[PDB]
Amino acid sequence: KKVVLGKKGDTVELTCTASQKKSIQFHWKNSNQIKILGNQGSFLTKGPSKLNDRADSRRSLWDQGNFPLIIKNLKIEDSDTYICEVEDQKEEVQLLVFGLTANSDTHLLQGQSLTLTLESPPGSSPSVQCRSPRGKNIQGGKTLSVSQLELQDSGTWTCTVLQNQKKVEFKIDIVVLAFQKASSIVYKKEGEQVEFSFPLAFTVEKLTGSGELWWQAERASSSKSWITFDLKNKEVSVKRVTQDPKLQMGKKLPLHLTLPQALPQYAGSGNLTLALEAKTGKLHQEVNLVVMRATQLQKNLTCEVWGPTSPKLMLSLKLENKEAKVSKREKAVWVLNPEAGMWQCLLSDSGQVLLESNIKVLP
Repeated sequence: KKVVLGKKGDTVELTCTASQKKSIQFHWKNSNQIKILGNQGSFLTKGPSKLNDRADSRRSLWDQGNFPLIIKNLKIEDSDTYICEVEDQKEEVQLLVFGLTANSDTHLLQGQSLTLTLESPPGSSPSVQCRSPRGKNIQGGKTLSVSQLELQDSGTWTCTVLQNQKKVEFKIDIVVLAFQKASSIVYKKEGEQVEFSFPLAFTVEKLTGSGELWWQAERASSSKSWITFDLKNKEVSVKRVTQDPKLQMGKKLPLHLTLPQALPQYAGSGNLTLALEAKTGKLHQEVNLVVMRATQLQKNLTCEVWGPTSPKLMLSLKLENKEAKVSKREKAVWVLNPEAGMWQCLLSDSGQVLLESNIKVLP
């Protein structure tokens, strides 16, 4: 018969009319033959039933035949078969409520799984299809949880509680705190003042964040090298540490790990780990720096590219004028005996030029 679904604490309207359309007697009673609410002229009445003061009918709509049932603050335990005994007939209506919920709530950072358990009348079965704000029609049973949340899954989902040829949608909000880049990479040359940048997505919240960047300098296993920073709103500040090079950091939220001069030993990988809270987690985003050094020994020259280079790349040295004075696949090529010209050292891969460092020859 009439199988209408509802949401916890939400409300729902049970229909009930009939022909004759005039203000006539009617009475809503549940399968327990208890009278939810009834009438006696304009005077609307209710019953001893647990539903009591949360049930209501529209007296205005009464004149037009409806003897509607409005249940406010939906108690899960409202799931029953109500009957609207109108003028010589009975309307059977089963109202099955539901309640989609995530327990892992407040301040979700990356990865930290999301769980969606469901409430339902003891004896009926739901199915949940949680459509994401972006893609993935993730679905499950009386429970379905999202694995490790990745940025783009931030927003407003739309899980659907299917039950019967009826279905009830649910709007749960899930925002993933977290970076807008995986492996940032900067190609510079012995000297060029290096800059780095890793952005987020605004947010507020109380006492919330600090971490640090770790670096694996090439060859210089001399690790434990780092810089530590504490953040609060659009305020950032180095906790302490740095040392080694003169890395400067900003006072402003859009973080700029600055490297005064791109000296050769400052090449390698790095992980910038961020970790805030309310209900913590720790973000990560990769960092890498390469350096090129074009320098003529004496009357003879050489150039070299340090850092994270690919075994796919090439290096080349030519005097610009003419073609390849020396082409190769490595990080320390040499060109003995150069001729006058403003020479260009070239680092690439496939074709598009990566690193370019100019230098002249004398005689």
